[PDB]
Amino acid sequence: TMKEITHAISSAKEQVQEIIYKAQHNELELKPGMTLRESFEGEVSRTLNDARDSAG
Amino acid sequence: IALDIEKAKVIQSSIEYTTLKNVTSATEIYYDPDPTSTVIEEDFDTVEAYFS
Amino acid sequence: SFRFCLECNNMLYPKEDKENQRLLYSCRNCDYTELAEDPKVYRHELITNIGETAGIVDDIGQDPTLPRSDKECPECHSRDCVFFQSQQRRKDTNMTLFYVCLNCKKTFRDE
Ligand SMILES: [Zn+2]
Ligand SMILES: [Zn+2]
Repeated sequence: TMKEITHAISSAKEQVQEIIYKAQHNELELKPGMTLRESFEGEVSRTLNDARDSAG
Repeated sequence: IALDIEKAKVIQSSIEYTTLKNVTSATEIYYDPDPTSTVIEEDFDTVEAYFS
Repeated sequence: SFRFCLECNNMLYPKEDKENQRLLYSCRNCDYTELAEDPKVYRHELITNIGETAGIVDDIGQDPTLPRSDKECPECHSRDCVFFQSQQRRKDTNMTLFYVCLNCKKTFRDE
């Protein structure tokens, strides 16, 4: 189970890294009513919360 | 309208408040003594076409 | 950039000659008057981009807290570079990176 948890956390960190790259290269979709920074932060927070929930 | 996205977008555009400041990118003031011509070469073509 | 009187150092204000139909810059504490070269009396930018890339110094490569990357420099083609995001920090600022080489210090992007 520890290897599964580690793999899930690593996958989530890789996803966050990809989101960071997309935001830094203007490839990130913008949630309506929110700025680029706000959308980026919301997406990262959602990804990390899903990571913790999956590992748990 | 509730079940059609296009009409809903039309209504949304019709409701939202929009002012000149929203679309204006920059403003400038120039000195130009000839009402029938201009000093700026870039805008010269458009103004002369309008006057003709 | 606006000019000043060459003998009073005060600010020169734009003026129009009715008889000559010409734009002039005239001081108010003195009779000095100089001919205007450009017709752009006043300009106001509703959306501006200055302050985004202007924040550059020659010795930015001496900061140890700045991350170091391996992006290729268009000018020097060095293997070592330092990157940072926009210095302008408005709430709607883009997150694009500006890369500075250690030899030519040219600012460029990955776009
Ligand atoms: Zn003076
Ligand atoms: Zn170099």
